[PDB]
Amino acid sequence: SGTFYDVIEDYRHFDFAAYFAKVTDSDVRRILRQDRLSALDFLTLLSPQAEAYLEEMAQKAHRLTVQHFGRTMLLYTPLYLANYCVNQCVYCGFQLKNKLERKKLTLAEVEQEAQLIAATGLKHILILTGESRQHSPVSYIKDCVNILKKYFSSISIEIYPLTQEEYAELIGAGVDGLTIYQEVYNEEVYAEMHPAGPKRNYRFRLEAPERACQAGMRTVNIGALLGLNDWRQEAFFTGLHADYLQRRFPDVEVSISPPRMRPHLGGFPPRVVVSDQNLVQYVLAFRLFMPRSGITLSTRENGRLRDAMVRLGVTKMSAGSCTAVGGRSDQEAVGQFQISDERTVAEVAAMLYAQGYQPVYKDWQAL
Ligand SMILES: C[C@H]1O[C@@H](n2cnc3c(N)ncnc32)[C@H](O)[C@@H]1O
Ligand code: MET
Ligand code: SF4
Repeated sequence: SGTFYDVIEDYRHFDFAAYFAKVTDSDVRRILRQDRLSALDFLTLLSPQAEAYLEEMAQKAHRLTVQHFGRTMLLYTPLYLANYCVNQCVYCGFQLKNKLERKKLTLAEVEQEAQLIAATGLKHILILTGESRQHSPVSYIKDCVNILKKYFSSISIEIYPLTQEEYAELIGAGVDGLTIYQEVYNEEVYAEMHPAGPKRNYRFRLEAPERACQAGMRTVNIGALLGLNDWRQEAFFTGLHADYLQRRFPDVEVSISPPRMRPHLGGFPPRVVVSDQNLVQYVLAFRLFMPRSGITLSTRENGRLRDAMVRLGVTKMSAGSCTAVGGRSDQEAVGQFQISDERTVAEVAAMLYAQGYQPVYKDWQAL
């Protein structure tokens, strides 16, 4: 097909358990000495055996991150514009069958929240909507982007997947970043997590980052939703997808997120448990695989864990977040999921200073 779905097809018969069974401690030590890592060297760093070398991995991953990013940490925050959605994502608080107050911000409410967020010093903003081309079509997001570009120098979207021409229209309006999570790369698990709605189309969402990069998107952020499937395999396909995009679009800045499932309206329990050490090994392994790729850490993680991971390869953190439409002015507003780190921008910035890190607000200052 000429997309990343061809790579997924080539790994449909890959025996991950047989590969891990062949991994030894000498394989891990060799890879820690290498300059460049193949996709399977990355898979070897995700292995149970590699847990014996997490200290050595963190030592090297910290050095690689300082080399390409300096002692900086880019800050951003999400802005939910609307929560209308036709999809039935079992893990999400905005799924169609959930009962909540559906709301879409007027243009004046968007500008007011933009002023509230800009008053904290943030220059990077990420906007989100549900999948509802009737209540939040591309034209609506285009009008919001035009207001937001008065306050923020970098606007990223995390919305429903678009055609290449739709992305090109939003890039022309001032969008410079794309965040889209494949959620789960296993097609069988994906079908169970998405029983109804256009999001059930596995290929259309898998190929969204490419259509965006072809339209000229500057940066793309991807990731599997940790908790939905075998985490090592999902982490591997996130790195493989990141590597595929970076080799295909050498001028695009490719980043990943390792978001873990959180409590949410609906109450769906995650299929597998992902521990804090799993999350650390994932981040460390990916930093060694792609040393120049950004690694975003959201407020799904608690403050103490995010403070530990400042020195572990994370390059972008959210602060002062809110997952509800208008929840910054309404404490009873229902969010997409429950956040963990409730710290403001200022509290996160003051913590970073205390660790010897420079909080930055524009992405070109990370060096
Ligand atoms: C905006 C992103 O938030 C993630 N997301 C959706 N539902 C949840 C949840 N219950 N917990 C944590 N993250 C979630 C999805 O991966 C979605 O893409
Ligand atoms: C608000 S969830 C993220 C945006 C969109 N609904 C998606 O799942 O891709
Ligand atoms: S994850 Fe996105 S598409 Fe799925 S129910 Fe939530 S808002 Fe809708």
